[PDB]
Amino acid sequence: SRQNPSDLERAIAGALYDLETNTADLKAALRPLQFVSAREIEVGHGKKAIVIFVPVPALQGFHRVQQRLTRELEKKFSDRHVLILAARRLTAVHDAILTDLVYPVEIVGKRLRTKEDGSKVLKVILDEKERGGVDYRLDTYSEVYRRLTGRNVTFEFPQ
Amino acid sequence: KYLATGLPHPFESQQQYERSLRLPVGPEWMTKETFQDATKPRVIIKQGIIAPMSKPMY
Amino acid sequence: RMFAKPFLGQLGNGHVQGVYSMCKDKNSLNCIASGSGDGVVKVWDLTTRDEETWRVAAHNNIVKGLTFTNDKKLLSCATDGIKLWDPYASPSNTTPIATWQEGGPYTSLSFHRSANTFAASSGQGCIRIWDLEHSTAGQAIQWPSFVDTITDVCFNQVETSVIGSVATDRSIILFDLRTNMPVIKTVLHFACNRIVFNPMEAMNLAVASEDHNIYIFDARNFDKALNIQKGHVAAVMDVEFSPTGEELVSGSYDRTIRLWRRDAGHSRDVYHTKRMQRVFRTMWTMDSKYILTGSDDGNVRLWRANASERSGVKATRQRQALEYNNALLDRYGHLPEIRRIRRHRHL
Amino acid sequence: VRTSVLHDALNSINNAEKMGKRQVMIRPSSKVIVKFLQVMQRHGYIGEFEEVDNGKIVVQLNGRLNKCGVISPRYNVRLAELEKWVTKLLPARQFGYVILTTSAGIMDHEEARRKHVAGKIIGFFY
Amino acid sequence: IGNLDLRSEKQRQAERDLNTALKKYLRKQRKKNIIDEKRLKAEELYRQM
Amino acid sequence: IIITSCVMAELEKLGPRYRVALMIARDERWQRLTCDHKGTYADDCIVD
Amino acid sequence: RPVDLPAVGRMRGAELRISAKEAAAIAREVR
Amino acid sequence: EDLYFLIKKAVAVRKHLERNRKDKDSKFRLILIESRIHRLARYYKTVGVLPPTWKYESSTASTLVA
RNA sequence: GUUUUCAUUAAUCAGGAACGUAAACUAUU
RNA sequence: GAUUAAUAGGGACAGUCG
Ligand SMILES: [Zn+2]
Repeated sequence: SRQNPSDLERAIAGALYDLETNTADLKAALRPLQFVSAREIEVGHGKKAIVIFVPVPALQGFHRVQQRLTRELEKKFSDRHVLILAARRLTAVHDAILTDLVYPVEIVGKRLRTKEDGSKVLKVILDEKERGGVDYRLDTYSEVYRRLTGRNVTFEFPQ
Repeated sequence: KYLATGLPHPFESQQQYERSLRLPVGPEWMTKETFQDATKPRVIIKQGIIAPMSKPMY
Repeated sequence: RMFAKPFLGQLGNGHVQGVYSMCKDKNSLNCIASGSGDGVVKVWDLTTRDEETWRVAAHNNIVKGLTFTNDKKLLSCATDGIKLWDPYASPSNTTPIATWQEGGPYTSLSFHRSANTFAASSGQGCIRIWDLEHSTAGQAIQWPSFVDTITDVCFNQVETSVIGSVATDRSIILFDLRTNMPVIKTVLHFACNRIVFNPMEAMNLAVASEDHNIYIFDARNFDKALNIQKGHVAAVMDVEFSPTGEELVSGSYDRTIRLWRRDAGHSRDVYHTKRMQRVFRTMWTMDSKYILTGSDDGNVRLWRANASERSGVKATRQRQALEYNNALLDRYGHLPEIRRIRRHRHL
Repeated sequence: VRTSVLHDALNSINNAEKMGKRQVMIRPSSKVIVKFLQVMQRHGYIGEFEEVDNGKIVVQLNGRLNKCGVISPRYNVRLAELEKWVTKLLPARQFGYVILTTSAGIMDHEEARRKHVAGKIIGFFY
Repeated sequence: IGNLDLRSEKQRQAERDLNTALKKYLRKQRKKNIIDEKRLKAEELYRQM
Repeated sequence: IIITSCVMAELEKLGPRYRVALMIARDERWQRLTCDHKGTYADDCIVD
Repeated sequence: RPVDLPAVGRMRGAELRISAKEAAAIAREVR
Repeated sequence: EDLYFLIKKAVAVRKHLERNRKDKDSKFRLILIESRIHRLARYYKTVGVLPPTWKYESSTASTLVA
């Protein structure tokens, strides 16, 4: 692919290898994937969040199964926020980064609200039908999006 | 037009309201002390800075 | 109804553009200030209403918030950033003696009751609290993930170190200054223009809101409103409790001032004028007898509450006749003839 | 049909400022409209606006402005012409602003005299 | 002066909360001669009685 | 260049269509002659 | 007549139409 | 294709008009639908998806139902 | 209404083309 | 190598409506 491993790339790749056997009885995108890419940069203070980059048809190949895959990737690996994303190299690319960030939940609207001077704040709203299990992940979403792109956005459920 | 069309807000009964008014306020029918005590206003505002209350009174 | 003559006067020549902020001095009795839309502020003395006492071309944009310190000095917000002046000095100084730009676009001010502390509501979703003479940037208290602007801010004058704020999330938020964090946040249905507290009851607050409505809330139980004053036509721009804590003024976005009792739920009086263009800021004097109205015509007007009650020293058989009439209307005010004549007002 | 979506937006702003409303729903959005409202917000005639997406713009207005307008043929203007154009478009030289699509962007005539650049007259407010 | 209009108070509370006589009823309402469906219900009641 | 309070009163009594002329009149650099009479009628004020 | 209306061209709604002579008339006045 | 359905509607209208021959509302709708056909056909010519010498008057209708 | 497609195809009318006894009181709101 | 899918278009289908 692109990589020769770091300290944790081989660990996450060994997790993807170990999910084949000695477990379920579920594998569809597990065998056609290799070492891909990963990053470990902090979210908040004290906690970190692991992101893994994915080839661009394997994003829908991963949209096939992401329930309980990310649960076991959270539990069995390091007890931190696991997060998959496509790898890419403008505004359509950042839109793609947002809509592949929020994986169960479809974003609805973007409100780019200016202030009484030249400053402006973007705020993307989410879907109301899934609210309970995402709100503790929202600051991780915002911080990973800032760390990858540079644009401060804040995530909020509509009320 | 001198009858009242409905009960006033705090009152719950016709006997209560029509028996609660019952006594003229004026100085012809009541004494001077009674007239003063019955037409004292509820809030008595004197002149000056009415500053918000510093410490609890009770 | 014959001697109801509420308009008393107008402070000076007024401003050029409309009066978008004004603030009294809560320690003195005749010190007013008003900042207009072309960014000029004026300090008025209520004893000599012929001309202003001190004016300065303060900012560039409109003056959004304005307040008096507890010593003698006054503060003013803008989108420029907040500034501090000494309007009472033996030479007049136009230049400020302190200025603050960091902390986003500020919207309103509120000064502490006793100390030299004040809180400025900014547009970054935070309020920030300065103590004069030993703090430079202040401490920024915010709801943890908050983006929408905090429109108004108000120190509770009775219970010190409790700060209320409204925000364009149609929400009210509280703040405890003793442990520097927000406390509780409730979302209402429509946006609230202004929060204010009761100066005799420490826990009651009133929000003037774009629902044409005044909501009297209890700060301990935000479940339901203690009272809902509904009388307006356009949105309510400003609300202010009387310093006796039993009445309210609201200047609305149409051309009306509405005077309210605290338990009423409907208008005691309505004040209007063809020359008054809109109403933005209404506040009592510390007499709790006269109210002041900063309009969009550039005028600060001085009305009176209790429109038919003249001031000054009365003889005993004069004030006894007035108190006798008020008690008699308290009794027989609900009969039909008396009711229609006491409710008729020309709108 | 008025292809001038800026003129449809400014017609909606004038209708709200006449009717005394406190916000609008500018239904077709653009970028020149956003720059126009950015200048109006710099000079304080409009409170706060947001672009939401289906998009449209929600424009909180203070109740301070009198009239918005677009100059439909968009005539080119130099600085020595800009002084006469300002004093022929505005009721007073100290009230209101003329909007310019310059090589430095979209700005008011005072910022154009600051940055020493001329351009086309696109609109005005006062 | 100040006593209750009892009819008006009963109407206010209504708008807030919202075999020996039924023969002379028909004797009084056979003379109109409006048919008036309450009288149809009264005729069915008299037939049952 | 002076403006009586009757003149300012009639300019204010005309509606918010005349707000620009009102601000032009309310320019600060001009003398304001306060009037002591009742009706605020500018013609009779100016003539008296 | 309205006071606020500018003196160069006709105004329809929010659209102000300037004829080609009027923008030439201002350029003549400048020179 | 939009043009295919439009010329199908045109042949249907002209066949009904040939059978009946007396009414005028079908003739007016035929004029509307032939103007619509020519406008969409001109846009597809200036794109170039179909031959620029391809024309429909009635013989293309006949040779596309045949 | 749809869990439907090409993505400027469009707006306006110079020229032209199809249909054909009466009158008499009057961006929103 | 092919954008928003327009709060402007034209078409298709279904139950219909006059
Ligand atoms: Zn006079």
